[PDB]
Amino acid sequence: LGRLITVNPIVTEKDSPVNIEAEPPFGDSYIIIGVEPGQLKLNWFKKGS
Amino acid sequence: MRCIGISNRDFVEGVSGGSWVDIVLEHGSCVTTMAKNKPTLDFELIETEAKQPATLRKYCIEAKLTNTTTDSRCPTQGEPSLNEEQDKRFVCKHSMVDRGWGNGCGLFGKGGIVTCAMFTCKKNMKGKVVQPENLEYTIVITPHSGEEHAVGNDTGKHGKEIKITPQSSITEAELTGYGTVTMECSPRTGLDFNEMVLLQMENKAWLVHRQWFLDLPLPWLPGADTQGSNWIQKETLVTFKNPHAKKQDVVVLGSQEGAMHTALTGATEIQMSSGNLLFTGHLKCRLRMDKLQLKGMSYSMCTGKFKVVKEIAETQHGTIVIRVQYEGDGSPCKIPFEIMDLEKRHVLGRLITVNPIVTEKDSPVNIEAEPPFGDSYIIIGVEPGQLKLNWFKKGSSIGQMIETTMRGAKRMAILGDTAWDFGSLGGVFTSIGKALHQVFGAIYGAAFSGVSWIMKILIGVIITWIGMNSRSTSLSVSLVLVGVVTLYLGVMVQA
Amino acid sequence: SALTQPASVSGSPGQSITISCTGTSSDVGGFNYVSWFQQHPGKAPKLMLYDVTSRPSGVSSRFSGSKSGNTASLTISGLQAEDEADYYCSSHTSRGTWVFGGGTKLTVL
Amino acid sequence: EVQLVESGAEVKKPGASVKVSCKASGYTFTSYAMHWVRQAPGQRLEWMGWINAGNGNTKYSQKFQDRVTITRDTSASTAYMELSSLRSEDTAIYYCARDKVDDYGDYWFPTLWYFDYWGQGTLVTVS
Amino acid sequence: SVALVPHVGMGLETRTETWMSSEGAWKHAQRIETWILRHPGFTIMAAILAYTIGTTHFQRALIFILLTAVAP
Ligand SMILES: *[C@@H]1O[C@H](CO)[C@@H](O[C@@H]2O[C@H](CO)[C@@H](O)[C@H](O)[C@H]2NC(C)=O)[C@H](O)[C@H]1NC(C)=O
Repeated sequence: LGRLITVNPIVTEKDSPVNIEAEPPFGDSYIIIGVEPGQLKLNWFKKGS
Repeated sequence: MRCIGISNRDFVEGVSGGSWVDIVLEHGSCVTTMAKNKPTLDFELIETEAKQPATLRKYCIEAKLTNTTTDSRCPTQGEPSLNEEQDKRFVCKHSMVDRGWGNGCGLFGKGGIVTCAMFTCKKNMKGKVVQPENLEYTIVITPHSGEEHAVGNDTGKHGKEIKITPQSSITEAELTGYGTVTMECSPRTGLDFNEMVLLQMENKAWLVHRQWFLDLPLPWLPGADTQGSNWIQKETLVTFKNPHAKKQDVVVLGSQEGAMHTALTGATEIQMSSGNLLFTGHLKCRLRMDKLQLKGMSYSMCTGKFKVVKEIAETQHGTIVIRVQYEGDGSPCKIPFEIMDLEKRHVLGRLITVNPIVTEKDSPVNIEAEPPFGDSYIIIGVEPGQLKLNWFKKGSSIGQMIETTMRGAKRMAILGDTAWDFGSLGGVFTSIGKALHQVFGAIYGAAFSGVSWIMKILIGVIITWIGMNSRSTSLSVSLVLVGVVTLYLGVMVQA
Repeated sequence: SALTQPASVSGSPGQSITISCTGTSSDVGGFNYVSWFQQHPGKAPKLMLYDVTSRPSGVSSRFSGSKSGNTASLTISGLQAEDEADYYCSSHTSRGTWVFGGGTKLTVL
Repeated sequence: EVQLVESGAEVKKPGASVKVSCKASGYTFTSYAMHWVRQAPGQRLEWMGWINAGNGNTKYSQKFQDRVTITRDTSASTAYMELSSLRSEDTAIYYCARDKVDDYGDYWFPTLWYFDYWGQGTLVTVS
Repeated sequence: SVALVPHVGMGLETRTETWMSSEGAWKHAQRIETWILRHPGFTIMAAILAYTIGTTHFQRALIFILLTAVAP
């Protein structure tokens, strides 16, 4: 649940950061980035909406 | 195991569904989790640390007025003009004196006068604010099977010391001997910062509402205002004495500190001195117990002759604690702890430190357990050296169901809608109860906020009295959810 | 009203040392504008880090940094021999101006 | 491929006005600002510059706002410093510095990168 | 002054106690009732004025409590 805006964000030239943008829903959602080791999971809460 | 002796206990049980359970833990509450396997742990939130705050508005408390001067001008030919009215240091006030030939002007009318005095400062307060990132919660996880002298102490480490941020992760806590407990804590929805101002007077500190802090009449200054000369509403700390229609003068209004400690009746005190520590609030958890060992398999059962060195002591709602000390050989061993009725036929009452073991024979072990209502016979060891101790838990009834009901409504009074945790997703009851409680919560709040201890009881008696006189069976509409609930909330506030 | 990075710093080759600089709530304390400039003595100064932690093309990923309120840092992981130049910090005030730090000349032996 | 060359003044006694020049080459000169910093040998970098555009606005330093002035000409694609009332302690190397103005022509907020491309450095002395 | 609006009806409360609860919880009833016993004539006046207007028998008590509570 949650729409991605920066569609298929890719890494080019690994030693250079990448900024991603998405729309979380009206409750709290969770931001999964990695996969099996170090799955970079984040919390975000959104008001009202 | 840090949890015995604390009057707020909240035993939670059930790892159903997957392998997780929801718990929400406060600062003055240590929570114990039980399961059919998966040994009993104790969770206590010990501190909250906001790392890097930035002040937004600096009020001042006590000031003084120097360089006081005044200037007057004849009737009907305009206001006076003083040279240091141009600085916004000097607080100004125009008024009308009586002037005439004795004053040396003429025309016999009411003149104009102005008065200025330079407004310095002596005592400030700083309103520091944080954003809900860059702040951590320190939480301690002490397992059971107590070694020698570790029951309710906080001094000395006995459990893991994991820190949890909103920047954080799964947060594996690797308990030695036991498994590895992971906590999916959600600190952003915990205490709701960005509406909180970390107020900081001379040597104390509080946690005040933001809109309350901005609506506060004292001469203030922006938090980024270096060289703090331009105090803005200086007229709330000066007064202008024009008793008769003659010479007026400025006097400072005095230190507003004692009227500020009365302003803060409701601000939970925090500690802002060598760290911006908080000791209030909470956070909910997702407590995953998929990887926990009991530490006690492949330890053979004991060979009797135990010895008690601290007797049965019922600590706070029937959770007795014994400290036996073992005499014998084969020193890595489980102990035979059972709780029977009179003749040893039925087992009554669970054990709470599940699977207690002995390590290093000349060191006692603490055993906590839960007896039933009535006679119980605590049993340690085997038959050559049997210890059959008596205990009578003071026989209550469903009175513990009515005090569990009062504890549950109390927790719904402190925690608004987070109080539908301690449950592992009942689904059609837990989520629908939490959802309708958030609907009825936001119609309670922002339609009943600002009033206090007395006015909630007054409005509750008004709503209860209107409900007891209406028709079309709106009696039970205006009693069971808005009348008696606002009397109960009317008496449980001001915690 | 200049920033407060120290006099000098030393490091053996292969170490990972840090260079700190403090300031005020208008310099560093609110804004994400802090940059670093390596300046070899017979050379124009070359920038090493963008806004807080970013980095120009051509600059190696050895250079990194962070901010802790009023204080910004620069950590050089894996010191080589060619880091023998002073590092000047930079900022942008709320007032509109530009300030630079004192300068930390870094020796490699 | 972006080159910003300068010109050097030899020796200026205290009292005389001195001006330096930078020839910004490799980009559109009217859509990039032009800052000026200085460095005495063995001391800091302090910021002398102002905020050019196609407009030609200024923002001088608080230390010597009443000391420096400007001129520029985009037909020559060069920006000119003007430092009058030279003094005894004013022996310093004057560096050139660019950053990009807004797409609306004005220079309200700077870019996140300030000085990606630089100048040479102009040495003045006293006698 | 700032001794008014004493930061009470905000929410924001947890199980640990506030700055001064158990003192500033019974200050207003003690204050208005030492005011009543040291200024009784306004309570007689609010009894006649409250009994006059407000027809039904609960409006007398509500208007009387509110009129003796607004005046400190
Ligand atoms: C809480 O734990 C600490 C840490 O073990 C206990 O302090 C120990 O007390 C014994 C008493 O014989 C000393 O020999 C140790 O040196 C102490 N250890 C320390 C200070 O690290 C403390 O007694 C425990 N508290 C309670 C109430 O049992």
